[PDB]
Amino acid sequence: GHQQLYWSHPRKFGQGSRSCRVCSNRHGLIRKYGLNMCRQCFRQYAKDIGFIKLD
Amino acid sequence: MAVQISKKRKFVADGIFKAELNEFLTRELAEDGYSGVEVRVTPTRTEIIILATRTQNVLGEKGRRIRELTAVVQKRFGFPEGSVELYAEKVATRGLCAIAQAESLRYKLLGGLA
Amino acid sequence: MLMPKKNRIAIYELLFKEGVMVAKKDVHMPKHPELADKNVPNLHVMKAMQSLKSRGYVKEQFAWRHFYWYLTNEGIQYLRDYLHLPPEIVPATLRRSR
Amino acid sequence: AIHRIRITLTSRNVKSLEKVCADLIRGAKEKNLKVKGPVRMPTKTLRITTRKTPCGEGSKTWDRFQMRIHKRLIDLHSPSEIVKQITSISIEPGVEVEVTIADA
Amino acid sequence: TYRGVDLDQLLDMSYEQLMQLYSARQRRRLNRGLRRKQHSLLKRLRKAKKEAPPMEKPEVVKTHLRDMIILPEMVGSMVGVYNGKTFNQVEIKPEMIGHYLGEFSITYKPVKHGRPGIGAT
Amino acid sequence: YTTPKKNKHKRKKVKLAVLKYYKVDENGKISRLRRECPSDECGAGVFMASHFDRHYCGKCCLTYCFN
RNA sequence: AAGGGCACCACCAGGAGUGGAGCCUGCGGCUUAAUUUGACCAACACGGGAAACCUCACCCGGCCCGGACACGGACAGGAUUGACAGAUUGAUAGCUCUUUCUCGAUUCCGUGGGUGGUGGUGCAUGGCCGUUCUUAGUUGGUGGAGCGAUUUGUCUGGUUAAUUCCGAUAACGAACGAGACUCUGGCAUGCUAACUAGUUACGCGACCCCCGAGCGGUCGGCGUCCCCCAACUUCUUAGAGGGACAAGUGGCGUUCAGCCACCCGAGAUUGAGCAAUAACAGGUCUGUGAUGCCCUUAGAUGUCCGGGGCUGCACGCGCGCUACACUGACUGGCUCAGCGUGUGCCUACCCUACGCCGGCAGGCGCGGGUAACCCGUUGAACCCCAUUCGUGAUGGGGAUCGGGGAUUGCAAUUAUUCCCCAUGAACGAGGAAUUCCCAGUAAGUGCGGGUCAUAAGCUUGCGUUGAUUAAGUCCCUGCCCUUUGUACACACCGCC
Ligand SMILES: [Mg+2]
Ligand SMILES: [Mg+2]
Repeated sequence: GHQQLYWSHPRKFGQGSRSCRVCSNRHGLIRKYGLNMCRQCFRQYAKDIGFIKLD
Repeated sequence: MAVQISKKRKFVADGIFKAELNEFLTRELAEDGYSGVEVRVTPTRTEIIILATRTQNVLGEKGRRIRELTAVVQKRFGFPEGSVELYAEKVATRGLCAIAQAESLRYKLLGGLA
Repeated sequence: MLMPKKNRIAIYELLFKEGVMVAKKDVHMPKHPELADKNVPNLHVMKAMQSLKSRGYVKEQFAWRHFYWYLTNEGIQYLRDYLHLPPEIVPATLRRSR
Repeated sequence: AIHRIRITLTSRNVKSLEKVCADLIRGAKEKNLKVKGPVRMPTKTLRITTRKTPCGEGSKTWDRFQMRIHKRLIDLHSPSEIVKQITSISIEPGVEVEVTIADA
Repeated sequence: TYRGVDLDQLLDMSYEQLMQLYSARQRRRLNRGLRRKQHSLLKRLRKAKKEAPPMEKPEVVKTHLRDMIILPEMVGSMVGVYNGKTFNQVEIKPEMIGHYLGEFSITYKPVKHGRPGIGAT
Repeated sequence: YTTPKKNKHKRKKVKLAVLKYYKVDENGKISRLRRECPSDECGAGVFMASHFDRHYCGKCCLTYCFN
């Protein structure tokens, strides 16, 4: 359809409004500290950001 | 102040920038013997230093490719213009870089070697 | 792609004025961040660059959620004779201060 | 000018912060400014707990991560002006600095 | 009699003072702006009722929006409410005022329990 | 599948010939037989529609209805 | 089968329970157009899976191409695109139709060829992670033996949590794991520093005794980093260090490796993280622009939009919460925490002091806080002290259900949540069975974070109160090492 209904449904909040900043996944997001990264992607890159294991 | 975010979020954003830049350099400089990324940030400007084996290969005709990557990193993260510089550094003892050796092994396997 | 000329030339001259261009993967983005005044949708520029890659005038690199198109040497003369330009004006990456 | 400034340093490791907090104040004493004592703020520990598995099947083992952010406050106070006196920051990568004044 | 006043007074009961006769949820609904879809549906029912023959029920009108709250000016219409599969035509009784349209087109049929299968050993 | 409805017929355009909806007479006299869209975004170059009960502007999308 | 050692995912002695009741939640089954699906110690409050839309992958319907590139037709005398009205549509989808305007080379058609897919395949795979197995075990070289598969090394014994070490020794020399290591808690009146942490002293004050004290008592009242206009770091923070080693004494011990008791000491075993070889057809292609092969790709298994469902109930099961009360409930008063969060690239959405309105849920204006600067000295619960209740399904219990009032959102019905007044159901300690646990431990008790536009019965942590029992054993359930039997080797869930 035209622009009046193609993206008409609001996504200004809710689970569909948020996606992973790496793989654009819509499940298991980590919004803490504005990380905005998927759980799998965070485990993949936590050494790179700097979250290292201590205990 | 209000314009600047908290320190925790700032460190998180720095880590995000580091990881994204590392991924971009990995996917872009894979055939150029990429080793790793080192960034030096100052309030005046930022300095990004790439560790790689073939500096003459990552650098295009009269530094064409290094200019291309500098423009890419200028555009994507929205730095102030002229506040980022890209240095390509030849690594020491490239046999000690697991990234470079793994990429070379992948190159060998893609070549058809057993 | 049904996108018109008036933004096609704008995207083309942005792509020629500097050797590269960066586009986030979001087909529903109301406006591409740079070239702000032209009011060009992001899907149009994404598919224009896809067509240029298909014809081989640009090569594409993909990070997490971004494209990193690199204009090639076959992209020089195509943009030149599409924009009707003499071979003296170069992208910034090609010639600097020389 | 009469200037009284504040210098804050923060990073993720303690060795770099300590060596900066040492050499900077030593340079200040060699450059005869009286220095307000270094204030080590309480550490911000950023904890993230995440299941190790990417699927959910397993023994419910949680992977926990940390990020220790240490910050130090040093105040440089001189009877005369400061900024024209000291300009060199001598800052290694990995540590952040913000230079403010008493008004700021 | 919705709240002690007759239906005739409810027909000319304007929205601003009608919210003091609805419950809290309906009053909050009408306090917020009704979108263009609801207004279009109201115009459609008005058109159907005015074009309806005298002493005879109007024609059926269909809709997916079952979150519409019932207004007194829609009484007597033939409205077909979607249940997820088909449109269910339903009367508007003079007792249905504070109730949403979705309550009268069930989204499931009630279960007829049969012999249990392999489970629950 | 087995869609209960038949496949929806997509519109095919009328394949209009040369426009020619304006005429001059006795060795040249302009005769606008189509309505003018007066807005700036329409301009004075384009003409309006000639519907049996209203006029429509292709660009300005205004509707002048005559009763 | 024997011998030795070991474990609260085993037992003993106990504690708390579960299973008995209600409710929440997840599986199966039933029903459904659809109740998307995986997973069956090592699945069943798991997929960080607390779904109104989105999520969505399921169903009922409607659009768009977001089908590149190439070839050939098509066309500026129009390739083709948008759209007002009416019908039509759930729809103000020009989606279709009547009807004409308008964009202009970007498209259209067909042929190949893309491409995409939460489509399939974890029994094709990468990666991840779980389990074997957190037990202490594992391997190379050289040498010895055996025709060889293999064996010694890698052990009689003693010791340890530990093939941990001592000791013998056809072995020698190694290597990983364990250990070692990092964080954590416990002592540092030792050092450095402190207006974004305090203390002490002093000066203003304010109130009581003022009989009379007066350098009397209290102040989280104001001040002395306002720059000359006090000192100090114990309390707080975080760095550099120290500190504990079976070190000292007695005993046991081949007096070796070590073991028991005790003084001094803060501490004589703080919890974690990492964690070998080999393996599972263990789980994930529904995390990925990780991905092979197959399927679809224009009436779409793409994508968007509307709605419904994922909650649906004769029933079984799992984890939980609430309780069955007087060691209690209610009412009032008094009184102490610690993790840790707080305004955002897309992305709109913060923590909130204080003042006013309302009975409450909430609303109305002034601010603070991007943070040891504000919430906050986080005035928490439990508990403590007083009132009432009185052994009753009772003032325990609040399930079910009626009405009304607010919050968030586009939308609260299949009730989002909250508040008020109504009803007070089972339940009176729970069969056979069964879970977890040795000191700040179980358990009682609240508080942060995750999910959050709105939200916790879940989870991760934090703090408060705070124990009984035990310092053993192999009885069950298992594990390691040695010997032994084997007709097993997909390895006893075997073979026959
Ligand atoms: Mg009572
Ligand atoms: Mg025999």
